[PDB]
Order: sequence, then structure tokens, then C-alpha cells
Amino acid sequence: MDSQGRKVVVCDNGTGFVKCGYAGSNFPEHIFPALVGRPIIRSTTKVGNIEIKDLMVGDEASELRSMLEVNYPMENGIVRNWDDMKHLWDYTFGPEKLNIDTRNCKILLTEPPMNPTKNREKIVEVMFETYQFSGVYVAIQAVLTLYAQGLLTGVVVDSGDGVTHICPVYEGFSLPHLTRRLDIAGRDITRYLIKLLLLRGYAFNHSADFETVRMIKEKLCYVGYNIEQEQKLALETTVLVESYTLPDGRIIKVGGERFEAPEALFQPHLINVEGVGVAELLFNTIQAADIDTRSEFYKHIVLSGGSTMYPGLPSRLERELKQLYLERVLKGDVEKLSKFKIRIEDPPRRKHMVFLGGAVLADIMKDKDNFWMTRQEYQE
Amino acid sequence: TTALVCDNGSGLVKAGFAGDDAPRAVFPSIVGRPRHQGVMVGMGQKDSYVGDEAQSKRGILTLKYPIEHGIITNWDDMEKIWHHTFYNELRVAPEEHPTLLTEAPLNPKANREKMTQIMFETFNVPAMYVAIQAVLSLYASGRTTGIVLDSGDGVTHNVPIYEGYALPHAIMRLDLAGRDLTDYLMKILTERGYSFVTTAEREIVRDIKEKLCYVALDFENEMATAASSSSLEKSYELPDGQVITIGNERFRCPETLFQPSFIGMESAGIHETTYNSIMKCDIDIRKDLYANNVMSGGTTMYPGIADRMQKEITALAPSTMKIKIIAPPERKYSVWIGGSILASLSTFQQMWITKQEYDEAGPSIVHRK
Amino acid sequence: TTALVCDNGSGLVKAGFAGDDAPRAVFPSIVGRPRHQGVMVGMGQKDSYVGDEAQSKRGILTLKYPIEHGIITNWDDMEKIWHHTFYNELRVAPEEHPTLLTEAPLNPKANREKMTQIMFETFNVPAMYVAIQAVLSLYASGRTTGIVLDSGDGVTHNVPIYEGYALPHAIMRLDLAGRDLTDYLMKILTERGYSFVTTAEREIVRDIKEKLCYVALDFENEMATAASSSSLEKSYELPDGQVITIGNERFRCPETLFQPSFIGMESAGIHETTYNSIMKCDIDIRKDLYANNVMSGGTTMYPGIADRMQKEITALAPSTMKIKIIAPPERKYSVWIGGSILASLSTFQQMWITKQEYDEAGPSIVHRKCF
Ligand SMILES: Nc1ncnc2c1ncn2[C@@H]1O[C@H](COP(=O)(O)OP(=O)(O)O)[C@@H](O)[C@H]1O
Ligand SMILES: Nc1ncnc2c1ncn2[C@@H]1O[C@H](COP(=O)(O)OP(=O)(O)O)[C@@H](O)[C@H]1O
Ligand SMILES: Nc1ncnc2c1ncn2[C@@H]1O[C@H](COP(=O)(O)OP(=O)(O)O)[C@@H](O)[C@H]1O
Ligand SMILES: [Mg+2]
Ligand SMILES: [Mg+2]
Ligand SMILES: [Mg+2]
Repeated sequence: MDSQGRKVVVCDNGTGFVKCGYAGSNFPEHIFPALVGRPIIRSTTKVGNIEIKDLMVGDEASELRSMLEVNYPMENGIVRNWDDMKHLWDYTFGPEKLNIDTRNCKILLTEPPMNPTKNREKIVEVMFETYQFSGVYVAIQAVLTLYAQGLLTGVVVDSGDGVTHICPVYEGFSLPHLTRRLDIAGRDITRYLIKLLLLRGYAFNHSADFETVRMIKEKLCYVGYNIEQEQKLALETTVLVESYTLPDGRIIKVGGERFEAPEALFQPHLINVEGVGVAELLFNTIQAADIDTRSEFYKHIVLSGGSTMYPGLPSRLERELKQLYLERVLKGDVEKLSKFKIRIEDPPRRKHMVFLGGAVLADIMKDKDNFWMTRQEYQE
Repeated sequence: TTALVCDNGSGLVKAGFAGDDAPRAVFPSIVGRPRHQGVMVGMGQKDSYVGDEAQSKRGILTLKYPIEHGIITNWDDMEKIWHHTFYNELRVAPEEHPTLLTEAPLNPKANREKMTQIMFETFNVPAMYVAIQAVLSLYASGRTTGIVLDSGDGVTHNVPIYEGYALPHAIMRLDLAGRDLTDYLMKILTERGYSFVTTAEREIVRDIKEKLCYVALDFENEMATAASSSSLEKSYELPDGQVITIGNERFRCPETLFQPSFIGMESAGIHETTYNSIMKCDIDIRKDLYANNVMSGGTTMYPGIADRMQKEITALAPSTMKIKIIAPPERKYSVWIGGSILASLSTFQQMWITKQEYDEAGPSIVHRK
Repeated sequence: TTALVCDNGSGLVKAGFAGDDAPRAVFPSIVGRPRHQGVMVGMGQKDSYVGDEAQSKRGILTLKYPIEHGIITNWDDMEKIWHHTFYNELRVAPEEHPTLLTEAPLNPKANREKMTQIMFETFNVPAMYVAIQAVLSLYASGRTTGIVLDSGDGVTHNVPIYEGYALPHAIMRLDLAGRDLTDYLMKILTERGYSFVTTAEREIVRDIKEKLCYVALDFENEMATAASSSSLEKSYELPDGQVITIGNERFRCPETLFQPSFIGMESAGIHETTYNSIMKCDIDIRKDLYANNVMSGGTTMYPGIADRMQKEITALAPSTMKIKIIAPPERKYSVWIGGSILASLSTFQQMWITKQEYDEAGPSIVHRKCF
């Protein structure tokens, strides 16, 4: 906390998960999904004595979803319904979790890079015009993961729920003309996994189903390291077929879908996104930087966010960057590739390295002047 | 107590104490400023970088040389390089050391004045002096007569001296130098489809120039052999591991010294301008100048330049007499070494402009010593 | 027979017959391949589409440009565009027509060597030539002295010419052109939320650019004006009736010609690049170049670019003298017109490269004749 006793909260409002705790913490308090829901009756599902409020939010909405219409208040990093985001924030700072007296707190937000303009304006508005925070800041996803890693140079590959961004930073200088956006991220892999499970004869269509298939994804999916050998394995032998139990108790069998779905990150056309995959799109970012910065960028690829957690993604991403470098820079000098120094920073804590980065930054700058936007400087 | 000798080259500053035989610091005469906004706490975020520091951070800097063609074009940056030199390289308070500076011939006199104002008013040096670079070079070579061909990063000039008497009327100056060879190398590399357009990338083309280029002994034979057997090609490795290869560019580049119509200026090459400086001297002196043709400065470091120089002059001068191109190994530092000698001599100690004399007479005293 | 003129532009291929006043074919220099494997039969008729059919069908097609930054990058596709030009647009058997091609300055040498080989070995032309695009602009301007600013789809370059002599050391090149202005427009619209990304959809941003962009005559005053009134905002109807809106993005887009730092270039802007080339010519020449700025190539069509250029150079140059920007309306076709002029002159007919010369000199001949 601050010297004035003011609590210094740090708060990621991802399209997937809220991740919100106090500065200087090594762990986030209170991970919960950015979800809002409303009670409905279904003729096919049991009703009981569990009290469902006229509106439910967050964790409770996600676990009671079987009797709720459910909505994600934010998509692609953009607020869709400000009313549901107000409810989600009201839950975040509410008695359920961080029971803070907001009028006395300092709050560190984050905003995705190259996001729409009026999105940020209305976020900063509500912090001073409804919660009355004593100070605000809007940090950048790229620099925060670098603070959590302690670095000053790297290329961040932040692959959240809604969208994936590559952002070079060199010796603390930003390189915003090199920022690259890839439209594939964890929400679309889940839409894609549904479309594949439909081909095995299952069905998933209700709003409550979207969260269930997300948990199937998180449990079973993995990035194939060498896609030819994964296809050979599925065709030659049955070992990939792994069961799952839906909340209705129906057993499903999941097979080669386990690696076909994540593969959209490396072959975007599989979900009708035109472009090149995350490995090539990253490489085309390094090769656009000034010639001598390139050899540092290859030594500090930094992964962040939950859609990097697929088993094998760093290993696969190394392989493609090496193949791209051998093909396009070394022109096939396969002996000379042995001199190529490449490091993919894959900390296991990387799922929360953005919030961890904010907790570092806010602890370094808890009481300084030019950092926090004060409510005294607001409304002018 | 010791004198301080400081050769402000157009490319490399070279500074060190007198009475020793090599510069104590050599570093590039470069200042750089951040090209991008800094966005993290606890980075250096200095408003400028100097010398080897700027050269390391090069990837995010615009690089500027305060000197162009031997003229100091931005004094605000030039004092910054001197400040870095005294306090960080030599780690010495200049308020206690008399300092010997260097300048090219045929140079705007406001340069010498303003340079001397800076020394006495900003660095409070007890005394100072300004020496002609080509005259210093003879001290390092250990002789009292010769025609000196300096070619630095920014300027080329010829000064004949006989028995210690200079011939000011025979001085010839030519602003073709290592910079123009670098920009020209950048241009011709595009014929192979490389590109090096930024100010940072020019430092890589300089490093290619320093490492691969050589002067053709007979230019049309090198062109004919390159275009046929192509055994002349050499590779080079970029900072990112890309390998380029370059061929007849290795010798088309320094050939500009002999055929400056490559860059398009109509002047004579370094050979024929050297010959003209001799032919402007009196008849009796000409014999001794051919015998002591002294090369100096880093642009004369190209392999084969001493050989090509002798070939060219011998085609021009009467065949009845010997021509000897003196080119020591240390010719990069002959200017600085000459200052270390001159400042050490017991006979020189009266020639410093003292602070008392400057206070009585202002910057114009540099024209009188 | 009469010669063809075929300006292998980075953006639009412009072709026709020598002596005509305007090209009988203009079409986009794109090659398209189908996104989706699922052909039917008879329909789904080709592996690839070239030129105007690849614009028309573009929603199903990944589009690639065979020319990037004025250097030929995919020769198989570039050959396809030449084949399309002669056999489909002009409907000419090229084996009996001399063809004048064009090139940008300071290209790789290997580019034009490969180019001349294909003409003599695939189209087996009788004769051809490879003129510099900037030199051709003075023919269309009907003059023999002046500095040509040509800025196309892929390259911006300056060639100064005095009394009929080029000054090859003052030539300057800057790889900003209509491509990069479109990618920047495609970037800045994300501030509104208008994502595009698709290579097909880049062709829509390209059309948005052409129809709404302009150059501010004082960038910072217009920026502060756009903060105050809606007056600059102009809407545009996408092909599906979604109407986007664009404000200060209209002029920030072409402004990066003058502030290349917007897209991370280290170069000086096009005005200062022009001025630096004049200050690289001899003192007696400069007096004439200032009077005879000739703008050429597509991106010079932006409204106000003539006025902004004229304003900027007169602030750098000595004030004691007239600076005038020549900018005819047909300056988009200047290079094709200048080719058609050159190929018509009787004095030119002696300097064709011919098959009988190529057969003995090989492809290197182009480095010997075409200067
Ligand atoms: N173990 C896992 N493996 C792969 N993907 C995961 C895993 N856990 C969560 N995800 C995915 O990552 C996202 C979790 O949210 P998060 O990574 O915090 O994104 P954001 O911060 O952008 O909201 C969801 O899209 C989810 O599908
Ligand atoms: N071995 C070499 N071969 C060719 N050129 C060189 C070599 N070493 C240095 N140079 C060039 O000479 C210049 C530096 O020489 P220097 O005598 O220090 O110039 P100055 O003294 O005028 O600063 C630079 O242009 C550098 O590229
Ligand atoms: N009316 C217009 N206003 C501004 N730019 C235009 C206009 N029309 C075309 N352009 C630009 O001109 C470029 C084409 O330049 P052009 O000279 O026709 O092709 P090339 O340079 O390949 O010969 C296109 O990229 C387009 O963006
Ligand atoms: Mg996230
Ligand atoms: Mg020097
Ligand atoms: Mg053009």
C-alpha cells in the first residue's frame, strides 16, 4: 500500500478474466471471469432451491451458468455494454472480493495497444465520475510484462483471450510503428473447437456451452510440435482419443481436435482469417526493425497471457523462427544456423505477467507525482 | 603539469597526454539523440549520447558528426565531445594542463577563433596552441622536409615543407575524403540490391569500407578480371547474421580518390594534385620533395594506395629521378604523435598562447601566436 | 509495325502504342489466387486471375503485387502480367512490335538484365529499350530542363536534368509511395475501430485514400482545426453499405510524405529531399531547377500537394528567386506519354537494342546501350 494508507490496487480487465489485486503482491488476488448473466427458465434443465439473483456476475455467473443467459461485457479489448462492465467493476471492488473504499484508492488499469480511442476515454471517465478514485493510471501490456521479467529489451507476444499483439520494445524505447495485431486468439480457438466437435457428432450451442468447451480446451488441447508427426500419430494409433465428462454426465471423446484447434494460431486460414501465423508475423516484425536491434530481439522473445499456455507453444515457436531464419536470412546455410542465438522467455508464471508487471510498477511508483493521474488534474 | 594533445579529427577524436607515444583515447566524433519515445522507468534516458556510448545504442539514435569537411558545423555538440574527452576519457581537469589542438590548412578563420574562445572561457585551460596537422606529421616521421598528404575522414590536403620552411602558396586542399568514399560505397552497393539508407546503417558501410576495400594497381585490369573470373568477391557478415558479398565495389570505391568524377566533382585525383603541389614549388626544391612524399591519415591505410601512388606520380614526373612514397605503419596517428613530440620540446614552451595573453587580446591572438 | 509502350508501374500497368496520346490499356498490376480450394467444375475456371478480373473477383482472391518498391519480386507473376498485356489487353503478337519498357533509378542492376532476357527469349521481340521514368516526364512536359519529382505506387525519386543532361550524382531516391500511405491509412483507421487487414480490403482503403485524402497546407493548424469542427469529416460507403467516417485521418495519411517519421523512416521529407538534390548541383544550374519543378506519378494527385511543396521549398531556398511547380492534370500518365514520344522520334530509331545485338552481347547489353 501507499504511505498515506491509500490502498494501491492493480487491475487487469481482460475480455476473458479479471485479475485484480494489490501492488507489490507476487500473486493476483481474485481471478474471475469477466462475465455477466441473467436468470432464465429452460424446460430441459432442473430447477432447484439455489437462489439466482435477478442479475449475476463473474465467478458466480460462470458456475450457475446452467440457468443463466450469459454475456461477456468486453470483446477484442473493446467494451460492448458499458452497463455490464459497470456491474463487473461493481463486483470487482465489491464486498465479494477487493472490499476497497474506492474513493481512497489508487488504481492501475491497463489498455491493449492500438485500441480504439473512445474506449480509453470512457474507461478513464468512469474511474473519476462513478468510483471517484484518488488516482488512476493506464499502463501498457508490453512494458508491464517486461517489468515482471525485469527486462528492458524484448518483443512481447501477448496472446490474450480476444486478440494477440506483438510489440517490440528496445532498451525501454517504444517502437510503435512495429506493433502488429493478429486477430486470432483464445476466443476464436474455442469457436473453432466447437465447430470441430460438431463434426464428431456432438453439439454445443447455448451460451452455457461456450464456457464448457473452454474448459475442454484448457484441459485437453495442445500445440503440436511437428504437425506431420501428430497427424501420423492420430492416423496410426488411437492413443490421442481422450474422454471428457460434460456437466450433464454425457461422455464425449476428443481426438485429433486436441491439436487441430490450437493450430489456427499458426495457419490462420483454418478459421478464415487471411494472413500469416503468429510465428511468421513475429518474424516479419523483427525483420522490420533497424538492422542492429534485430540480434537483441531474437534473444528476448517474451510470451504472455493464457493463450500461450498450450503445451508446446514455445517449442513450436522456436522451431518456426529457426526455420524462417534459415530460409530467409541464412539462405540455407544450415551449418551456420548453429550460431543463431534465440531465447523464448517462457516463465510458468507468464499467465499473469501483465498483472505481475503492474504490481511491480505501482510498487516502484506508489508515491511519486508525475505518474498517477489525480482527480485534481481531472475535469479540466 | 603534462601537456594535453587533442587531435579533433572529423571522424575520430584522438586525445592523450604529451610525452607518450600513442593516444590514450580514440573514439568516434559522434553525438546521438533518441529517435523514439522512452517508455520505461529506470532506463538511462539521457538527452544525448557521445562517442562509443552512442555507437553502441546506435539502433535507436540519429547520429550526427559535429565536424563536416574539417569545419565544426555545430559548436553545441563540439563542446560536448571535448567535455566527454577531458572528464570521462582522460579523467583529467583541463584547468591544469596546457592543450595543443590541431586544424587543417585553408580553413575558415572563424573556426580557429571560436575553438580558442571555448578553451579559455569554458575549460579555463592555462594555455593552448593550434598546429597545422600536416606540419605535425613531419615530426612523427622524424624529418625536416617532405610533402605531406593527409587524408582524413573529412578533408584531404597537401603541404610541402623544405628544411622546415613551409610554402603556403603551394598548399592545396580537396574536400574528397573518407566520408565521400562511404556515401559512394552506399550508392554502388544498391547495384547488388543492398540498402543502407539510414545514418545508423552508414556505420556498417564504413566498417565494410575499412575491412574489404583496396586500391587497384591498374584499374581496367581489375575491372576486366572481376567481370570474367570473379575471384575478387569477398563476403561480409551483417550485425543480424545476413551475409552480403561484394566484388568490384571493393576497388571502385577508393578509386574515387584518383577519379573524383565518380562523385562528379571535376578536381584532380590525389596523385595529380600532389604532382601539382610539387610543380608549384621552386625548381631546386622539387628534387627533395619527390624523395620524401609522406602519407598520413587513416584514408591512406588502403592496401595498395602507396603502390598506386608511386605508379601514378612516376608517370607524371620526369623519369630521371627517384620517387619514394613514405607510408609508416602508424600513419593513422602521425598527426597525434607529432603533437606529443612538439608539446614535449623544451624549445616549444614559449609558443603557447597563455591565458594572460588571451585576456589582453581576445580570440584574434590565434592568428599571431 | 509500330512500337508498343509498356510502363511496368508498381501499381497500374499502362500500355498502348507509340504515337498515341493516351494508353489504350490501363489495368492493375496484381495477380490473384483463390482463397478457397473448393472449385466446382467448368466454373472455378482458372488457377489464377490477372489484372481487372482479379480486382472484380477480389473477395475470393488473395492478391499479390509482382512489383514491390519498384523491383520485380515474382518473375513468374510478372511474366503473367506481360503476357496478359500483349495477348489480352492490346491483342498484339509481340514478336513483331518493338516495346519500350521503363524503370526507376538506382534499381539493382540484375533487375533490368533479367527483364531484357525475358523480352528477347520469351516474347522474342525485335527491339526494346529501358528508359528512366523521370527522364520520360520531361518529354511529356515538352521541355528539356527541370527537376522531376516522380512519386508512384512504390518509389519516390528525383532526377535533376539541365539543358538535356542528367546529373547522376544528384539523383535521390526514397522508398515512400502510394503503398505505404495506404498501409498507414489502414493503420490509423484502427483509432476509429474500422479494421480491414485483408489484402482484398486494402484495395478498398486504397480507393478511400484516392477519393478523400488531401495534403494540409499547414499541418498543425489543420490538426488544431479538426479538434474543433466536424467540417473535415467525410463519410464513405463500403461495398456492403456500411458507412465509415474519416476526419483528420484524411490529411495525416499523405502528411507522412513530408514527415516520414510517422511510419518510422529516418529520411527527410520529399520537399527537403528535392532541395538537397538542387544543392548537390552546381551553382549555375540551381537558378533553372527552382523554376522548373515537374511533378509526376500517381501520388502527386493529392489535392494541395503542389501548394504544400511550393510553400516548403520557398522556405528552404534563398528568398531572392522564383520557385514554380509545374503540375499538369495528366501528370499521372506523364511517363507513358514520354515513352510514346521518345519511341516516335526518327533520331531514336537507331538506338533500339535489337535481337541481333542481344544474340552476341547477351543480357549485359542493357548496361551498355540504355544510358
Ligand atoms: N491452460 C490453458 N491453456 C491454454 N489456454 C488457456 C489456458 N487457460 C486459459 N486459456 C485461455 O486463455 C484465456 C484466459 O484469459 P487471459 O489469458 O487472462 O486473457 P485476457 O487477459 O486477454 O483476458 C482464455 O481465452 C482461455 O481460453
Ligand atoms: N584500415 C582502413 N582502411 C580504409 N579506411 C580506413 C581505415 N581505417 C580508418 N579508415 C577511415 O579513415 C577515417 C578515419 O581516419 P582518421 O585519420 O581518424 O580521420 P580523422 O583523423 O580526420 O578523423 C574514416 O573514414 C575511416 O573509415
Ligand atoms: N486521385 C488520386 N489521389 C491520390 N493518390 C492517387 C490517386 N490516384 C491514384 N493514386 C495513387 O497512385 C498510385 C499509383 O501510382 P502510378 O504512377 O499510377 O503507378 P506506378 O507508380 O506504378 O506507375 C496508387 O498507389 C494510388 O494510391
Ligand atoms: Mg489479456
Ligand atoms: Mg584527421
Ligand atoms: Mg509510376
